Amino acid sequence: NGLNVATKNANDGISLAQTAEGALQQSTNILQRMRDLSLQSANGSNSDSERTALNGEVKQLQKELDRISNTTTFGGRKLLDGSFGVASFQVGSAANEIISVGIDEMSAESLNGTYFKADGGGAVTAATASGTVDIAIDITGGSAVNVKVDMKGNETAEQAAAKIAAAVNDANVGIGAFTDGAQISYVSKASADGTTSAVSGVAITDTGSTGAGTAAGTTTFTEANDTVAKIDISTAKGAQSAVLVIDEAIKQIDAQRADLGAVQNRFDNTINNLKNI
Repeated sequence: NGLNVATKNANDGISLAQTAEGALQQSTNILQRMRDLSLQSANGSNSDSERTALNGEVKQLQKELDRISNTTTFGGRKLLDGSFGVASFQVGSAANEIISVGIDEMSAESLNGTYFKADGGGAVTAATASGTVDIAIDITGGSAVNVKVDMKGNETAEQAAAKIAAAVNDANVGIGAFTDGAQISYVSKASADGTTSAVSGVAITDTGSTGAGTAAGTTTFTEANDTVAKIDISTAKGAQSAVLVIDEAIKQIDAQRADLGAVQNRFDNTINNLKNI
């Protein structure tokens, strides 16, 4: 007795899981479109105006993520807004024989990523003499990556800062350097275990006594976390941070989808067993 009902319940569990998987497939594609807008905006040929327009599109996509999380439903229950929790499906003839389907919030606010930030200790100064600036980029768990810039000896502080920041970016070792006038700030990806910055320090030596000085270095990268709702690609720094947050958000949806896939197989097994009974 109860086998017909247990089988229907199981099949509803499958349908709910499929309903969630179809919604989350939409969300992943929206994040991919956001990630492409962010890579486009990071490009240094863009004016501020063009980055403002690309951010307008990202804002549309953020609203699409929130459509999906707020309207995705199975029967009378919302699946993705955080209110779902875990549904217990009664898939046996005895009381309290359950397969659970857990679905977490999947919205612009819940989706997030951790990265690391730092600011130079002070402004780059004018390079009044020609010669080399050495920058040592401290790789967490490896040695230093050493890069160089040649000052002509005529750079303003701002022009000297653009050159130092570009030497750092040209190394492509996981760190972005961004100017605001003569000041430099830094974004690094997380290390392999997610616990610290992939880059732990930036140390400048003004080897050639150019006058640029060494203040734009920093010993300290601190943990940062943004939700997908806080992403803003109207600056190159925001564009590059957004790519980092989006990779994490894609991983989070992927984990939820893999769980929903695996639960579908448990329901399949149970249905087969019930049939055999």
